Amino acid sequence: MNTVPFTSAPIEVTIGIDQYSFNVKENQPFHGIKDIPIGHVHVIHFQHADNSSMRYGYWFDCRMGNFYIQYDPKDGLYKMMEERDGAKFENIVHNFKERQMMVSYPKIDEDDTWYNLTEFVQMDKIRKIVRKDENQFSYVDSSMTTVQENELSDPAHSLNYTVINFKSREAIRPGHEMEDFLDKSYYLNTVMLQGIFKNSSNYFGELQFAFLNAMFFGNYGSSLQWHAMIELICSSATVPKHMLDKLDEILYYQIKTLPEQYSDILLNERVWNICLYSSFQKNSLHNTEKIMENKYPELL
Amino acid sequence: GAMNSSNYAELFNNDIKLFVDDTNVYRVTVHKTFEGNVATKAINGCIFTLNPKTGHLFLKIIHTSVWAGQKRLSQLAKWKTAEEVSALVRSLPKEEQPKQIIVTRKAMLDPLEVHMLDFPNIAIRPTELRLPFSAAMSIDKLSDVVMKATEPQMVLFNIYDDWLDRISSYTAFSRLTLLLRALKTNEESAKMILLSDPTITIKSYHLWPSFTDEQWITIESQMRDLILTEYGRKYNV
Repeated sequence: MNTVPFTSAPIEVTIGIDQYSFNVKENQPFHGIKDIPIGHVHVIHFQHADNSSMRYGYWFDCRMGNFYIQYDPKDGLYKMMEERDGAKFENIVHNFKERQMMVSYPKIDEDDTWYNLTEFVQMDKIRKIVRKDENQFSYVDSSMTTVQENELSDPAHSLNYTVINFKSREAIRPGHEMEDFLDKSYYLNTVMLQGIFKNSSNYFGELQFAFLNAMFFGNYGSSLQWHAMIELICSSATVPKHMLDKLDEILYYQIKTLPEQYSDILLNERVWNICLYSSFQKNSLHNTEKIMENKYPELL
Repeated sequence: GAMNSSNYAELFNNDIKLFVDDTNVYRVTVHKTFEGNVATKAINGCIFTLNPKTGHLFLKIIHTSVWAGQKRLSQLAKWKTAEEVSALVRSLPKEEQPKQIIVTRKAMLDPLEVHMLDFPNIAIRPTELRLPFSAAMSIDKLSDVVMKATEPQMVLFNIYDDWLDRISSYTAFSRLTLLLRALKTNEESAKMILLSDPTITIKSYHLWPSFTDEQWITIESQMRDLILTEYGRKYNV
């Protein structure tokens, strides 16, 4: 188990760690989060009591360093920082635990939720989408735009998701126009899987990261990416059977975890009706179809 | 953006543009089989591609052979239309390629757009107008060349005959759509109006009769009257 200490909590803030969250009051004695499971990526995220706008947070992996949180009153936000002095750090963490000023990552043992949402998400791939190589953790917030959005302004603060466009030369082989547009299998399997992602686990991990960024920060371009990557699979007549079964599982847990009040902005009606009912894969997402019908029949 | 009554006059500016109508591409007759089931039989069709400013008509004849052994023919027809329109653009010298292509039915957008990916700078646009170009096959000489064709074939026409020698494209287009509207709504009576007088003939290189300016006025009024009569009949108004 790992620990992310906080130097202090100078302003009232709702703090999230993975799918959990806690309210912390202005200058409340709060010094971090303990018992964080090693082995998975994690995200620690924030919403100021004074500005329900901007949710922001930090993707990290405890195996890559000792990370802590410190409020910056000039920039006005909680910042993640790395402590390179391992001794100094064990000393802070131990003292704060001794003083019991830390919340415990509250994992029910039965629960594989976070595992299921992050199975294929790798910190190294995250750092390629959120490019900031001087840090080992990645900042994301509600307003960050994606690369594909920028093409339709500051590239340093962009989400470099893999660009998918169904009406592009990349997706359409000359002379197979009709075939490739209606049956995206070539685009998925040769262009994206074999070409760009190399395998389905990178593809799935970007899909998953995109979802989680839409869910935790309401990041609109991430939601667009999540839907595009689902659509590309569902609109392909020829998908490896292992990907379909794993996609059904992936989506099931994403639909299960979504806040019910956000179903209207986070789920694209057209994409889901086509995936579940029109597309080549209508009959291949049994678990996703079942949870979407019993939880969001209105949307369909 | 979509084309409607507001931005109607953009058609007659000097940006080259084409209308594409696909309504006559895939044409069938329906009949009963020996066992009493229903079956379709296709007949020759055509793509109706039209420069509204100059009247040049690029009539691509679609021979039934293109459907041989294909499924989902009504969908395929949209893609064949786009394939053929893209090839026409590719065959035109650069300075003649259109800056915009306006499809008369929204279902053509995606197929044309995919076929035109090589021409990112040609805008593919829908329209809200209810253009009567389906009636083109009520024009005897156009119907004739389509039905006689034994192979895929492109035939060029000027759909305005020599009208532009005397009227503007705005007026020519309005006459043309009035005429086609009439043909669409009641072909028999429209054709009666155009040909009732045997002393006004059709030049061999023309599609309509050589009316004088005054006789066009009478005709256009007679077509108007036809259209409104049929509208009353339709809606019991």
